[PDB]
Amino acid sequence: AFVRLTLPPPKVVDRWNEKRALFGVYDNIGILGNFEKHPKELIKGPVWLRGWRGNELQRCVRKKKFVGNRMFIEDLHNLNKRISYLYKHFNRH
Amino acid sequence: VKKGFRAAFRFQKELERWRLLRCPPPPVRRSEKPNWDYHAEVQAFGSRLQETFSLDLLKTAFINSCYIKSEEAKRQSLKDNQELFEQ
Amino acid sequence: DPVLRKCELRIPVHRRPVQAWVESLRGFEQERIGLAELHPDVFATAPRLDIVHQVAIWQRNFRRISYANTKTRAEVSVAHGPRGPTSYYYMLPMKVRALGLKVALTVKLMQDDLHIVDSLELPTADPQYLTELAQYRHWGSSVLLVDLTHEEMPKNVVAATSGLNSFNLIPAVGLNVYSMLKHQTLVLTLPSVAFLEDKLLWQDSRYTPLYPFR
Amino acid sequence: TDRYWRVQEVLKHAQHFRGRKNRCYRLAVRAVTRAF
Amino acid sequence: GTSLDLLRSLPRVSLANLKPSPNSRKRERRPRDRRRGRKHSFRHQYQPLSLRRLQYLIDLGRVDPTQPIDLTQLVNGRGVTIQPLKRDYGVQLVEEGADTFQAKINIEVQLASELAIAAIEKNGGVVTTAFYDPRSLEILCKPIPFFLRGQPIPKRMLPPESLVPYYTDAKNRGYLADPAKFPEARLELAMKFGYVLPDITKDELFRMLSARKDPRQIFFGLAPGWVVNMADKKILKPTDENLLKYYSS
Amino acid sequence: IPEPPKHKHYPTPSGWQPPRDPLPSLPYFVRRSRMHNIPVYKEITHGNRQMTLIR
Amino acid sequence: PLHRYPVHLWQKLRLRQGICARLPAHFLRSLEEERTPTPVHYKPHGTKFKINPKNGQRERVEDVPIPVHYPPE
Amino acid sequence: YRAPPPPRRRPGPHSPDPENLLTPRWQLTPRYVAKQFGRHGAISGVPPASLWPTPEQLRELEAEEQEWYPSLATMQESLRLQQQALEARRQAREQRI
RNA sequence: AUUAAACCUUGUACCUUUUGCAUAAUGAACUAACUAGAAAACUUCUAACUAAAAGAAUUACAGCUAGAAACCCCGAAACCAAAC
Repeated sequence: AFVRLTLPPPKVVDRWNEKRALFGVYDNIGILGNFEKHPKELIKGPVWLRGWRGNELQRCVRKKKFVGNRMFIEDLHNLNKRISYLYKHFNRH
Repeated sequence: VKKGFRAAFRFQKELERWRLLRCPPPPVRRSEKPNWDYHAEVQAFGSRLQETFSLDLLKTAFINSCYIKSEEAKRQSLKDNQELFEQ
Repeated sequence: DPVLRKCELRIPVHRRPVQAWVESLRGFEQERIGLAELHPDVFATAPRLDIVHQVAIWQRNFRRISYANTKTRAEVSVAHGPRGPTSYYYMLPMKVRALGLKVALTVKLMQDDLHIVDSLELPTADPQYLTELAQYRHWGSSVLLVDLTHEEMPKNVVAATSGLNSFNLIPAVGLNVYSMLKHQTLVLTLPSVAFLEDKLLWQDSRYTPLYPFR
Repeated sequence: TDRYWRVQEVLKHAQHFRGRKNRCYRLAVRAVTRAF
Repeated sequence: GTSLDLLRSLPRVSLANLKPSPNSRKRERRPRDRRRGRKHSFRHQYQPLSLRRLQYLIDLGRVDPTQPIDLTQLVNGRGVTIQPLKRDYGVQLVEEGADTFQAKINIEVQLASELAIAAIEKNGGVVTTAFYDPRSLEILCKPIPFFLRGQPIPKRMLPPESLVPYYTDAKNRGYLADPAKFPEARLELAMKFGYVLPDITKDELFRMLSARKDPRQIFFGLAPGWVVNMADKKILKPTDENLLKYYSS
Repeated sequence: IPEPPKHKHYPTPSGWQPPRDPLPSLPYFVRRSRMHNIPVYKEITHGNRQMTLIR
Repeated sequence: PLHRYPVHLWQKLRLRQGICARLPAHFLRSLEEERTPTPVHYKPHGTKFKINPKNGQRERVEDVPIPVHYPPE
Repeated sequence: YRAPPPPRRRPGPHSPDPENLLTPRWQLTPRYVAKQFGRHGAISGVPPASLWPTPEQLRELEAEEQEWYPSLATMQESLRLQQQALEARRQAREQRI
């Protein structure tokens, strides 16, 4: 193969920016907050996996139940077909 | 386009190696090139030979008529080695 | 009048108290105004840095969510490529997490990176004064300031700390191992030390929680 | 990203070969080992 | 502690210095190269408390000796682990620890051993058995949650006809037993061991030890059908006559 | 967990006795567990190796 | 994306906006109200609680209506 | 920089809007209303008198108690009948053997 | 090896497959990119705590909690539904 004849543009990274500098703050909310709020409550992301983790099949199944009423017909049918293939592999092989 | 800076840097070294082979640099004396100390080399030169040299006399022996002209020419813009040479 | 502090809880008889120099930020040369006592079971724990190592990994990887995805042959109009959003969240034992914070406190104190202060109040809000005082007291390039509660923190400190990238101010409840490791030196108020000790020392006993404390 | 250097490693030992062997990595590698 | 001396000398640690503990992570295999290239419910689930296990709780003061032994206090003291999902229905004792448990105190246990009853009575303790419904007992162990729900105190249930003979039996010392036989029964137990029977009435705290709640009454402190002002940390008593009829029903 | 109550006579009838006083001046100090018990645990590994551990 | 309101709520949103809102309240009430038809082919449970013979415990009861098809005729 | 204010859960009673479609049904049940009273008691504002069963509810409870839960007198009679049957069984076994 | 590119001397192309053998047999004009091992129920190991352990639902007469550790690709003749 042939490779670039020029260097990529230089990248400058600030390691003391607000995001990196303050990353993780309040991760001890439970111990330092009397455990009123569990650290799992601080997870931000898809609703079906906030405070929960599982394999892809479990994640997909949980996603379907959580937003199945809000899922598109095309998406719901496609998800069902994919789940069918996944179900046979995991539960029969 | 292949991503990454290490790979691009590596190719630059490859280009330099080809360039050096194609166009060798013109020769230059080590004196002009960096990391040269005449006094240290003379001391090392004498020690390596296991011989005692008079630093002032040895410098005069190394000094040449042509060298003086360049300094004088630069000066316009010191003892020769002839006496030692004859001996 | 030296400011003398003693541990509220009963220190073990076989363990002597730990002590440190109390400082104030009111003046450049107000380095020492009193001497305080620190509970050995908190500030003299064993140096188990692997727990600190584990806590750092847990802190970074419990929030990690990867959104990388690739389409398989059945989905094409990668055989083993990323498939949808993936989560890496996991929970370390509560006791271990408390111990990890305790270990970090000992490391800073034993390494002369922890500075106990009576209060964070500053004569002026100019960031220049804070940085210069850190230079005078040979503090690290990054200094972390901790107060008991966010609401009552002095106005003067907020302006200076907010405008300083390497000097960050956090509340007591926001203290974590990652910030302490990231910051060269730690500045702790006297009330914060008492606040931290209570929760850490409260961990004694189990009386397992039959239900979440929320 | 270093596959070129891997080919060069075989090539340096196969430069003196003759024919398509000296320029084909499939053939050059075999000859280099046999020579060693 | 020479280890501390090492810590003070060492320079400040950094984030990059962090290293996983030895043997913490095992190796993993990936196909990048040739290496992986190519190829009973009806029967009560009685949970026992040993006499030796009983003795240490008193010794450690985990349960107040002055207060009569109560199952809830044991739950508060974490003496035993009860799971409603396990659907534990009964409480009993372990025959072990008879000769290492020298103590006298009032106690109530769903099930008590006949031999154990005399031994504690020989020491001077008072022992009886009361029936708590498995659903009621689960509520009893966790009083705060049903207050949050808003449920009021219900009347304590009674055993099924299968277990009625046990509770009604005088020797079993159940609350369904005839009180008239207890004086005669207590003497008989004393003769069986032969120890001189110590009259409970002689005890200064006799009324406290001998106090017993009504069969309908779940809590000695709180009568059945009562309500609690959890917000005000007070107890609320219904004042409706129809509610009394409801409780009577 | 509350601290153990003072008893008139030690050892306790069950057998519990608080740490002896004065404590030994040996270089190594063994602290009691949070339950005020001796930190010795019998452990078996591989189903055949009996072990005891002091922590 | 995903629909914030499920599809079944689409009908409710339509009824709450446009000409549907302007419809007479009396007629709107008649459409909105739904009344269970009198049972004919199935018997509803008289009591709401029964004692299961196997466990001898009182349990809440539910009614299963028999499926009946009513043709347009 | 200064850290943002710590996250805090809102305390005190909160009443879901019944009309809102999104709100789940179970959050609008009387059990939820009873839950509000339990959390805050008088601060919730739920009248304590409502917590007790209604007269129509009371009648249903009374029927269930009589129908399924026997009294002590009924239990005692059943024991006597069982004892009599057992006594007859013992006599039958003795005469047969 | 050599003063010397060739001469003299030595040496039965490669992968796969057959027997651990090919003078069998398959596949390859060459260049560049793309192209095939994926899951934790239990165990060992690393640690927290200990008759207890786990931030609710689990197990327990040393157990219990956390972490790490795993199982490919391409290719039929077919079969069925709905259109054309």
